[PDB]
Amino acid sequence: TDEHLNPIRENLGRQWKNCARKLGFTESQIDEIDHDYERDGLKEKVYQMLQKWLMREGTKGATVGKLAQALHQCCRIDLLNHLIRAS
Amino acid sequence: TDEHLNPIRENLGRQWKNCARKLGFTESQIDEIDHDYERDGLKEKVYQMLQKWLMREGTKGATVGKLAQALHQCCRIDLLNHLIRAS
Amino acid sequence: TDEHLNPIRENLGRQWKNCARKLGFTESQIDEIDHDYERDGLKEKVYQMLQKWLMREGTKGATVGKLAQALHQCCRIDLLNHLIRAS
Amino acid sequence: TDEHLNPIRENLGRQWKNCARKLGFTESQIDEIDHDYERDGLKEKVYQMLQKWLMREGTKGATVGKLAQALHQCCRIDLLNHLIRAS
Amino acid sequence: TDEHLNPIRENLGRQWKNCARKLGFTESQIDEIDHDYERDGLKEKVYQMLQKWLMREGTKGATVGKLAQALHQCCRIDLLNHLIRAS
Amino acid sequence: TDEHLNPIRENLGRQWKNCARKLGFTESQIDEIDHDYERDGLKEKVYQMLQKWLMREGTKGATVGKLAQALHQCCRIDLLNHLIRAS
Amino acid sequence: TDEHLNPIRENLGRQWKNCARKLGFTESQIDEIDHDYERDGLKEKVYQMLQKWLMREGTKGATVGKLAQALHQCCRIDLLNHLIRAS
Amino acid sequence: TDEHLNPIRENLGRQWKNCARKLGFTESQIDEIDHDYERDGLKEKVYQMLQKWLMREGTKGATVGKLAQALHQCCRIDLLNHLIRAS
Amino acid sequence: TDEHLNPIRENLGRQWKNCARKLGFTESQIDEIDHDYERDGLKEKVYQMLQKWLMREGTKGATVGKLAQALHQCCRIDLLNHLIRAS
Amino acid sequence: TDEHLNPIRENLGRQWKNCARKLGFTESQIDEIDHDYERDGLKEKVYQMLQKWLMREGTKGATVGKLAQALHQCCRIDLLNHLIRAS
Amino acid sequence: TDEHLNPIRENLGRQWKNCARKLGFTESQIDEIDHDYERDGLKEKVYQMLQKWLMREGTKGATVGKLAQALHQCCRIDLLNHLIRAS
Amino acid sequence: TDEHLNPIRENLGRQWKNCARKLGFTESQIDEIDHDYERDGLKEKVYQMLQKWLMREGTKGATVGKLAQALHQCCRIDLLNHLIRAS
Amino acid sequence: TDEHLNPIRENLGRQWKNCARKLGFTESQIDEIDHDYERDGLKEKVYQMLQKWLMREGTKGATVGKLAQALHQCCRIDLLNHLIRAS
Amino acid sequence: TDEHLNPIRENLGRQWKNCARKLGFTESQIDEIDHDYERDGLKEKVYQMLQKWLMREGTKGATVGKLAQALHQCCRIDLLNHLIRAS
Amino acid sequence: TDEHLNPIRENLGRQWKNCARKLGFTESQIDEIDHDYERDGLKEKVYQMLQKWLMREGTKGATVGKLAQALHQCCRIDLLNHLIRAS
Amino acid sequence: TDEHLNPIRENLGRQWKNCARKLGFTESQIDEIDHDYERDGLKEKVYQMLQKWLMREGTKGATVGKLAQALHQCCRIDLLNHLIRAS
Amino acid sequence: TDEHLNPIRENLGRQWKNCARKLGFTESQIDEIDHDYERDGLKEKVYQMLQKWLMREGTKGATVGKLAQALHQCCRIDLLNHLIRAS
Amino acid sequence: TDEHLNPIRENLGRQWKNCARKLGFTESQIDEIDHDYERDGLKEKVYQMLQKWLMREGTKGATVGKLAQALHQCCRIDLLNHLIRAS
Amino acid sequence: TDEHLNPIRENLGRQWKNCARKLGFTESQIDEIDHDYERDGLKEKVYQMLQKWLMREGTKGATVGKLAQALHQCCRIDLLNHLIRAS
Amino acid sequence: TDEHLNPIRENLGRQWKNCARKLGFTESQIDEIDHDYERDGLKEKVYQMLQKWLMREGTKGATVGKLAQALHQCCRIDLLNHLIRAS
Amino acid sequence: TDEHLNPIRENLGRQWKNCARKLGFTESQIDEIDHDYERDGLKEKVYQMLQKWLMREGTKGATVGKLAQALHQCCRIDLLNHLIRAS
Amino acid sequence: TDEHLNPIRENLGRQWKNCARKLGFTESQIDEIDHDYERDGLKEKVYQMLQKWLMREGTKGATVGKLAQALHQCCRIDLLNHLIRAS
Amino acid sequence: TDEHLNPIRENLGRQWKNCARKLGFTESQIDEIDHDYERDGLKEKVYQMLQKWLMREGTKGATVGKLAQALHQCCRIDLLNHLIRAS
Repeated sequence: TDEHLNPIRENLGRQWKNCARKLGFTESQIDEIDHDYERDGLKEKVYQMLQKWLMREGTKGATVGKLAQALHQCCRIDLLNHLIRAS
Repeated sequence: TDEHLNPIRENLGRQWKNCARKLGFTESQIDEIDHDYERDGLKEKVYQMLQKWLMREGTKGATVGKLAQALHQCCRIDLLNHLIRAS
Repeated sequence: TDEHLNPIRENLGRQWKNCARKLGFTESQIDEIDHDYERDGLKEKVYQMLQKWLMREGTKGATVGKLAQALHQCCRIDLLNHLIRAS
Repeated sequence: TDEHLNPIRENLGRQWKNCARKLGFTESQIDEIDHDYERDGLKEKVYQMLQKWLMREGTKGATVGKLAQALHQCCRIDLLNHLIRAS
Repeated sequence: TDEHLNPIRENLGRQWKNCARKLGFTESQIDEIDHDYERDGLKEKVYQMLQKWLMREGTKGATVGKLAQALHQCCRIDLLNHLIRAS
Repeated sequence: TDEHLNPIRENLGRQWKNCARKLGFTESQIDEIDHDYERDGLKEKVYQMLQKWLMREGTKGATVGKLAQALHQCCRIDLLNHLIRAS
Repeated sequence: TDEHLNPIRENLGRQWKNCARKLGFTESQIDEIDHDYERDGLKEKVYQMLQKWLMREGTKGATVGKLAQALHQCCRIDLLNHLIRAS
Repeated sequence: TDEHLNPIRENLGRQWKNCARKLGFTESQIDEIDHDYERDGLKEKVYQMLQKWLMREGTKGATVGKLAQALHQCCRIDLLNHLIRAS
Repeated sequence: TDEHLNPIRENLGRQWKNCARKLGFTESQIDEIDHDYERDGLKEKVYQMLQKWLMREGTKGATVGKLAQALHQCCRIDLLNHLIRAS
Repeated sequence: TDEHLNPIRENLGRQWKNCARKLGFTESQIDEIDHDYERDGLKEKVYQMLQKWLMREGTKGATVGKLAQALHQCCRIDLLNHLIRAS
Repeated sequence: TDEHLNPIRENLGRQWKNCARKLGFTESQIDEIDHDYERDGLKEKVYQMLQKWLMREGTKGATVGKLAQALHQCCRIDLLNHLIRAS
Repeated sequence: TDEHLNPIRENLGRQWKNCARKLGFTESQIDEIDHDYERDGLKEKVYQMLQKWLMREGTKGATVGKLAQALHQCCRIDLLNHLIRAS
Repeated sequence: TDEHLNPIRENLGRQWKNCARKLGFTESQIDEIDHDYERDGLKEKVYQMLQKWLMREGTKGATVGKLAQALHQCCRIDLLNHLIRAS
Repeated sequence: TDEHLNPIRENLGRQWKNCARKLGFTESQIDEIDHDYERDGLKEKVYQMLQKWLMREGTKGATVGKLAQALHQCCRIDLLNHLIRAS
Repeated sequence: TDEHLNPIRENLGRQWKNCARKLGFTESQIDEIDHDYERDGLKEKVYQMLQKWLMREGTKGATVGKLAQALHQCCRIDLLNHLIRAS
Repeated sequence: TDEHLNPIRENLGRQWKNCARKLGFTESQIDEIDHDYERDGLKEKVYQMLQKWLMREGTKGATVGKLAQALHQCCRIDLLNHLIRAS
Repeated sequence: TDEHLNPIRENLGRQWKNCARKLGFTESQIDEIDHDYERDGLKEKVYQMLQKWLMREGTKGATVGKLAQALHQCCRIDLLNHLIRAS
Repeated sequence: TDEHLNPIRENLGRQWKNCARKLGFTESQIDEIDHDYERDGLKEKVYQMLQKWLMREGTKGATVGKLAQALHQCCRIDLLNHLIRAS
Repeated sequence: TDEHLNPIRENLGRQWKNCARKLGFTESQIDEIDHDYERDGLKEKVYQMLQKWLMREGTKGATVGKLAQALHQCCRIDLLNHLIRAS
Repeated sequence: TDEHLNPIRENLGRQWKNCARKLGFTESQIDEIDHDYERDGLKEKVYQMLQKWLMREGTKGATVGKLAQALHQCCRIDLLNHLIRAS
Repeated sequence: TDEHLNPIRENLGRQWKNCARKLGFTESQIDEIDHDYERDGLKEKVYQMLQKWLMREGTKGATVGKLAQALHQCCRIDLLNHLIRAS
Repeated sequence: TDEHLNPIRENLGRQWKNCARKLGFTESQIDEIDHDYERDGLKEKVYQMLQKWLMREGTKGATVGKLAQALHQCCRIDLLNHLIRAS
Repeated sequence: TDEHLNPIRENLGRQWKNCARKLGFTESQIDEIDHDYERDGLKEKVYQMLQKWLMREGTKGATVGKLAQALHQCCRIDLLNHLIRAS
């Protein structure tokens, strides 16, 4: 949902390549995200990384469990931990 | 049907060339879609790509299975996954 | 018959030159259809293309098999595939 | 009426294919409108799209409700929303 | 009657070939109407198409029901729908 | 008069359908003008549109005020504005 | 109004994708705006984003409150805050 | 005059949509200019934009003052500033 | 002469509207050439533009000097420069 | 004389209606020429237009000056300019 | 002969005006062919162009050499090249 | 032959201008192909480019060697290399 | 104002991250400023930090008091203390 | 003049954003220059910045004094100081 | 084949310019690929680089040996080494 | 000649705007080349820039000396230096 | 919270590597913090060490107890002891 | 594999230049890794060093033996020694 | 002022930590000065200590009295005593 | 030649700015190379620096002597010394 | 000149911050030089410091006297003393 | 393990060079440890000496026996003797 | 060679400044090596000193004799004496 993903889009930041690697993105896909949205900035790169993960996983794969696991390996567990448990 | 294809037409977007390649379009056909409907925009290009796939496949080939496979290879499984399973 | 040809006349559209070429029309015949019925529109051009194919082939050549083959090469198999098999 | 349709004819513009699709036009009919009135311009194409919708629907179908629904799906609700409610 | 047919004669226009085809005219009859009254214009062609339909059908066939059906298939239902129901 | 109408006939051009619609021509009348004088060109179509407006309005309706209003709605006010006020 | 929207069109700039996302645009619509008006520049993209928001919302939705909320979430509150309160 | 408008036609260029918006063109009119003269190029689009402004304004509105104001808001004041004051 | 005009007819091309404007054609005359000979193509439009210039100017005006000046302003000086000086 | 009128009869062509209008023919007279000699072709229509001008003007009105003026307004000055001055 | 001219009549097509110009037809003669046989179509126009060339040239001028030269300048050398050399 | 040219017509695509330039087409001829068949699309432009090359070269020039050389310079050697050598 | 902010933009320097943190910027926003304007340098990063603070706060929040407090916590009170009190 | 501006265009470089800010460009205008001409490089961005300054200022504002002041504030006084005083 | 080239298209990425240089592309060709497909992204650029290599080399040059050599010099031997030997 | 210009057309590339500026193209002409041939790519833009320079200069201006000077100022002297002196 | 962590960020200082080791940072993570933020200084390194600890631990691990234990082992108990107990 | 390389990517750290030198990277390649991924940090540099080693060596060279030898010379044998033998 | 602070910057030396402590610097700030400017030397550390004192105190706190008191407690009264009283 | 320049392109590295300065590049040209090819990396910057030197010098200036002198001043004499003398 | 500044650029070294301070650089400008060119090294920082001094001072301020004074205060008088007086 | 090495890291102290020599460190490695971590202190030097011993020895060499022998020769047997036997 | 230089790189150590001075490095070059590679350590400084000596001397100067002389003056003759004579 939009509320379940807005904090991740807004507060992920410079570690988007690591998060993408933990989310199953190949190096070529990270290169495409880095290249296509260079003109729009880092916020666009993070948004498009999350969006392309959603498109790739559909509704069956875009689960909270897999996102939580990916963020835990990425060490960015603050995002989902705050968003879901605090709210 | 119209309900089975409206979300794909409306939400496919910038990846229409990749989806067309996964749907069996030759490079010349993609060039024709890109050239003929440049004056109408990206929405028209996506609509005409889906429409020409339907004309090419008839009713025997325009099956949900082949569209699902093509979207899975295109990595745009969110479209059909949301449309069919969520609704 | 009229029922076997009305959907093709009504839903063929902008690809009438390609369909005519796959139906055995020479370039001069396509020029004559394009020139004579410019004042009546695209619907008249498509109708006259089908009608002139019928006159040229008689009843021995105006078969479902040859029309199906011509539409398959034209990639407009949706027309006959829907009309004959769906109905 | 003429006053209920003049703003739609004058201010619809480049989205006439989408509006026609939401109004029930088949792809062949859109091709005929695009082909026949290419020599007169976009204004003629929009005018003829609205006019052919009126002819197809008669007086029983050319209702404000169906036009409003079609414009809402087309996302061009500004036309009818301004014309009817503002005036 | 004259009042039941004057609006159709006056407001039918460029779609007279399609209306004639839906009214049962063979292609040769449409050719004769197009050829004989080329010197008088489109209004004469439309008038003679309606008149020849009346002569062919007599009083037993020149019914409102068949004309309404033919106009509905021709998509020109505005003519009879306005004339009969509005007045 | 001839001097009050020659610049309009000579310099109206491609917008003759819009001007005819603003002058009270029905769609069928525009179709007849477009069809009858296709063999003579656009200049003949414009001349016959103005001439048929004059015949329809007589001398009581063929006034400068109504022509000025029709040209203003058509956005072709340059014609009459230059002709009458400049000369 | 034109005065209520000119400063937003002129001074929004590189954050148009974020503003569009906060205004309810789907990713496909942002792709269409980015693709269609690439030949005209960033100013055209911003203008068309605002214009398409106006068309989508009509007069009932194109309110100052919703635009203010969208700009506040986009963090571009300077636009409307200066325009409305300063003037 | 021709000398007062030739430099504007020749040297306006890619900013023709902005200049048209500052000259009072609605979005639909800009769409018609962009669509009709796509086959002739940008020079034709600029020429037709200026020409349609002249037709719309007549001789009473096609004044140097309004053109100067429109160019000043468009930020293309070099055109008229050079043409009129330098020569 | 035929030899003095064949290279201009054969090699003028897409810039025929600009050349016609530099040759003294009004916008209505260019509209008539564009409309009448749409069915024959661009070669016919260029041929008829040159031919109508010859008819308008007679033998007293159809001079090499005026054609050279018109081509120089049109920037198509290659035509006459090659034809006359090279041969 | 026959030599002073043969080139005009032979080389006037498709602009005979415009030349007739510039020669003082009413619209009804042009209709009669167009209708009576439809079976003989365009050459007969042009010949009869010139002949009826001669009959109407007698020998006092069938002067070179008035024909030259009429051709100049018709823009077909090539005819008389070549015939009289070149020979 | 009939065999030496049937392929040219059948396969010449839309370039009949250019071929007529290369065959020595004046513009008025092309206008007469275009006007007289508009009711019969393009095939009749091409047939009558060839026939009138034969009548004009007699048997002394209707030679293979001049027809070959005219087709070579017209760029339609496929007609005679195939007909004479292939057969 | 048809089999020797169908793959080139079907799979040439966006590089048709370059292929035409390598095939000896002047810029005006490319402009005519681009302008005349804009209403039919890119497939028609490619088909007409090949067809006009065939007409220009006859049977003596439409050789495999010259087409192979032209495709080699155009860098589209895949077309003929696959068609002739693979089959 | 420009004079109230130019010294801060020009003389803030290496402590821009600390100043941004004291101004309410999240870590992701600082990452975006650091990433987007790496190609332009430190001056651009400082300018964009101040500019984005202004956009975020509007005119109601971009007060001297809050900027003074933020600079005092950042320990860069020399900037505003010199600018406002000295001048 | 071209000589008074070529050294500034050629030797301004990476400080074009600062120079544009000192020349009166708003942040949105700098964003448009940065976005539109990203595909052409830094030289194009600098050229278009100077060109748009010239268009905005006309001939009355594009003075040496204002450019010198803007370069002095930008600290790029070497450009104009060398160009004007050294030469 | 498609299976022999899909991994290279999908996993080549940011080093496409180096791979193109090792594949024999001139700098202008790399510029054309970079410019034409900027609107579609890096994936399209890589796909079109491989496709244009295939067109340039035909079936005689598009060999596994030359691709392997080019990838070895490019240092991207993982692509072909994994694809061919692992599978 | 074709051999004197083919290497320049093939190997000029991304610097076509700079070369056009050094060749005397106004900014509007560069805008027209960039806009008209966006659908065909960079190769078409370079080809049309050279072609329009040739048309503008005729045979008297399209000299090797002026092209060499323009390339020297553009810093692309490799093109002509290699082509003329090496061959 | 911000108040519970500001004194630790501001007053930790040169012992940040020891504190990071007591907080569970691997040597590679300390190397990344030391390397990435060398350009910003020691304050940035300390801030990013605390921030990355917060991201790693989420809200479940970023407890006062674990921070107190880590500071006690680091021997920097003054920070938290003063902050929490004194205030 | 991913499990055979994740500990090396995560725990290599500041000695990446030495490890790259022992892995066969030239000084220029180390410069490119250091320069390209300066904006992403040390983790990205280490990841890209390992990734580029994998691409360079393919599957035939990316063996455990060579990596073990390179780590032994680099003195970072803890990485592979722990990963492979401990697990 | 610069003259009131140059002798202190130049002649303070090894006692900069003591002077900073007497000037109100916390231990963390002294650590940051010692760490950040280790690469530039002791002169840079002293300069940055004085500069950061100036930034912290603004113009209201950077008084001669407080500096004199701080130097007196630091026992470095020679600096200010010589500078102010001797000069 | 390619063999005389490949080692310089491959092994020049981080000193490309110094080498460019010794090769006669102005600071603006180095800024353009640094800015345009930031998205492709250091290898692209070095390649484009060498390529632009070749374009600037042509074949008359791109001599081994000048490159050797430039590398000697740059202190990178290993490149050319190894390449030419060792091989 | 280049010879008057090369020894200063090459032999200034670690004291570039002190020299910049004596040359009138503010602390923010030194921060920008230190930050922007950290990726290129100390040589680039020294070169850019001298270059920015030249740009700031123009030709009127970039005098030998002021540079000599700045170096004398910086205590680096060896540079200019050797360069100018020894040579 | 961490518990088997924490007392050695915490209580080794000033004899770290002797312990490193007994642990197999070359003099250059001791110089690197002394130089790199001079800014962090003696604790960092001892920690990095132990850590680099662990990396060098892996898990096969980082045994208790070799550490005990090295400490016995170093005469610091109190560390391991207390840690292992006392606990 | 690599074997002739690895022991010198690995075992030179803290005396790298003295060795660089004996190898002909100016003080500025030693400052650049000390400054650029401070983030990587002493091993990187020694490696880059040797590497830059190799680049400066090429293959003609990077002789064993000069390195032996430089090491003898540096008093580090153990390096080369052991490496060359012992092995």
